[PDB]
Amino acid sequence: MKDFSKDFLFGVATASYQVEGAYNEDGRTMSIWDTFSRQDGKVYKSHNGDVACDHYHLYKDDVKMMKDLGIEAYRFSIAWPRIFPAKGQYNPKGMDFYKRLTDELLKNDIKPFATIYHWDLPQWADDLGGWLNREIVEWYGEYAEKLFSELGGYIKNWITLNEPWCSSFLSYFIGEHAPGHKDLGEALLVSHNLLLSHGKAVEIFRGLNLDDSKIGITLNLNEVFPASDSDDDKVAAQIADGFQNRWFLDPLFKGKYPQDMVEYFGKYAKVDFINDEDLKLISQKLDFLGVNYYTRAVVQKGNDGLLDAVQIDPGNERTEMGWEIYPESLYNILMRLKREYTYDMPLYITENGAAFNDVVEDDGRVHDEKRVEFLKQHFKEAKRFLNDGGNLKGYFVWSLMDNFEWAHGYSKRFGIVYVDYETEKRILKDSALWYKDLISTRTI
Ligand code: NA
Ligand code: NA
Ligand code: NA
Repeated sequence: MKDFSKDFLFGVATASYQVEGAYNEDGRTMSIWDTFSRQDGKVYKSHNGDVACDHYHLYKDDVKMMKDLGIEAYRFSIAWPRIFPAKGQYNPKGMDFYKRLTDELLKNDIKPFATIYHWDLPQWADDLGGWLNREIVEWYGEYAEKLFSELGGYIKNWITLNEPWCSSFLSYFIGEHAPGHKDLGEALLVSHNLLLSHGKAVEIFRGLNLDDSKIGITLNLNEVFPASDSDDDKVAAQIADGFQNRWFLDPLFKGKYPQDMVEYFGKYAKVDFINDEDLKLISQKLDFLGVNYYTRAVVQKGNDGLLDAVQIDPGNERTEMGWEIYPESLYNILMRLKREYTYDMPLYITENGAAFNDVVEDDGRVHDEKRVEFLKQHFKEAKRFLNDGGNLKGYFVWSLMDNFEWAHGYSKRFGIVYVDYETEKRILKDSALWYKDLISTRTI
């Protein structure tokens, strides 16, 4: 009796700038994150993805590594600056890498899930305004259409955007991520142009009518808890919940922005980008939703720079990210989507994982027992989601290997495989061996 069906997809995930390296090889030009990493202080210790895990050169070994673990699906992102290193200038050599990457995956029985945009916007695009420029909808559409045309016979599962909350609010309001702006109004406009660009790709994808091929989007979602019973903390929680979750779930799946947040934001910034025709493109029917889940937020009333909600530390065990380990919110979010937003639409966990202080023992092993127990606890919640009727199709662990964790640089290790960056040596962590056994047995 299986807890995960034979059709269930046990997978792992990466992103192009986090693992590839070869940042200027074969015609790749800079992305906003190459640029951001070279601005003083914007990435911890001035780390950058010049080399990363060198997955661009080592991909055959990395696919062979995944085969030997039993991995059934691999979620990766395609580097826009590799494909169009300049506006209107296609680079065949860049496509060739994803063609041979994909071919190696298929020969090794691994199903490719390709993320179209995972934050590595071409610098030429940002120099024209980037996501603040409404014309990015066409540039993104042409980019997506090129991928569908050249790879659509071999990649059958497509994700338009990874975590637009990060590309918008974290990049243009908080400013921790590239391009690092700090203007709420720009963040709101960016969030709309991202969703509109996603809708353009979906429209193009449907026009092509490719056989047995599916499209969706990936959202990082949390569950928000008020710190107290008070009405002021409940209001703070509604703000945080709409800030993180509802601002993207409502337009995608209801066809409108959450009206309370339209009202709230409207006291501080312009919200005049909303209109009916844009929202119809944004709310097109998807084949699946990918969920990125890591932690919950406990908020109380106040304002410390962001909005009118202050996140607090409730006092339980956290990862090296400072993120609380709270597995039950994974079930609560999945069930909330089933009840209020996605109904019986296929759902995927496109990212879940944890960063811990991994050390290689003198015998060559990594005993990351905290990561093993982390993943055990969350797969148990996925198993409970399935038992209660949830349409969960797969689970992508973040990450296959230690990589470049954005503004943290290489200081945070998410992999089930350890990477010694001086030698690029890969070392299976105990969590990888645990994952391999979970895939073989399919019971937890
Ligand atoms: Na890189
Ligand atoms: Na740098
Ligand atoms: Na949909």
